[PDB]
Amino acid sequence: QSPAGFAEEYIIESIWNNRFPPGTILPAERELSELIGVTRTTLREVLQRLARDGWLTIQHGKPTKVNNFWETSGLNILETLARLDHESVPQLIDNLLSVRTNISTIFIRTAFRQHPDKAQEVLATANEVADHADAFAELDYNIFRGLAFASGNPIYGLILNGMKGLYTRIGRHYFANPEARSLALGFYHKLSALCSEGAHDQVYETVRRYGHESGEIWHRMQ
Amino acid sequence: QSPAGFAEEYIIESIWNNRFPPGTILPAERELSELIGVTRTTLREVLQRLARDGWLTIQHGKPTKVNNFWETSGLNILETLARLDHESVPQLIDNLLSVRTNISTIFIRTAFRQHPDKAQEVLATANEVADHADAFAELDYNIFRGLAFASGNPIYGLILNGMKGLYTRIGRHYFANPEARSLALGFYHKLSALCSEGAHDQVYETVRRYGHESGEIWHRMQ
Repeated sequence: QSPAGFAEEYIIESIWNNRFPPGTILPAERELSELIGVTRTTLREVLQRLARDGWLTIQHGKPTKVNNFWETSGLNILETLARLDHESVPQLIDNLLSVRTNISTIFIRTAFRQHPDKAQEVLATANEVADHADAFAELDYNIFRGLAFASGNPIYGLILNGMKGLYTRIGRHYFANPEARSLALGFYHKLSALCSEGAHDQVYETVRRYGHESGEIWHRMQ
Repeated sequence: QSPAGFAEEYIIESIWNNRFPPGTILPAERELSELIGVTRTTLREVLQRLARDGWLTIQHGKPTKVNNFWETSGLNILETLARLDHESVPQLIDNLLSVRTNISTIFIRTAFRQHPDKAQEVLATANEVADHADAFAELDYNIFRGLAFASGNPIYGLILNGMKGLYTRIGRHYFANPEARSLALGFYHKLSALCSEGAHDQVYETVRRYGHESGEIWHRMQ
């Protein structure tokens, strides 16, 4: 664990446990570097990283503000969030999968209507996949992301990019179960057929059923 | 424009114009600081910021990689994206509003079912609003974000947080039109009535119609 890593983790934990409460000004840099035990330049790089992720707000000639991350942070904090509240992780994971399922009903339908060639290309990558957890987790994430971009609206893609960290961490655990891998292959294959048939109005129900059934398998593993 | 601001903007522009192509290694720090004209510590803080936003990948003892931001960046780059490709902005804006509309059909319905008290509280803030662009832009963003969190699934909220920058910039221009302000007040009021009535299945069509009609007003302003 680098001096920077140690400092970033210390400050985030200190915000979470209210040593540095959201809504207040962060202690002076000299005070902080002395408390954490890192150089002022290490601290500055760390504060820059945290600011960019939303934990803090830095202003040219004003004190640094500790933010409530729920107002200023994006999908980027998801893994950190999982790590800080180990007890709420199950809920957080259910929320993420629910977002994946519901927002995908939108972009998968749009991709089938706007760029079916691209959607087919993305879905066809399922034919190669190695039969194991890490390979499926990658595959699954790439298909949802690939379909998001295939909608022709890249903003859905930026959303999947932010979900990646926690999403693939769930996948690596989820796809250790053989049934999870099988239900997913069945899903990608059915998606391709719906795309081929132009069965746009059937995408919603097919994706919702996959969300629910893969959700049942996961809840049982949790 | 600070030395750091200048450097960050230079590197991002250089990636966009392929002086530093995505998929390649970034020039050595001494070389970069000399070219840009900033100190090594300014450069390091800047590289840390860019890495956190996805433009680059930094590894303890390996060269820095220039990323294709479409794979590694999140909703955070939206404004930067608008600034880099002035010609595609119209499309980008249409895509963002479309995402707002379609994903909100999901979280607004969920908020009305799970936390109608909170949804009502959020919607009631429309009663105070000052009759002008900046106030409505803020209001409108706060209502969509407020409803996203009111769904009980905070991940929808993190998504709105990432949309904020570009979303409110569009709003500040959009709500300069009196009709835009009026159609929105009508929308918040109708949303409250649907919430009150438990008319969950009517949320989809009401939000889609608002998306389309506010979209028509905007396209006409563009």
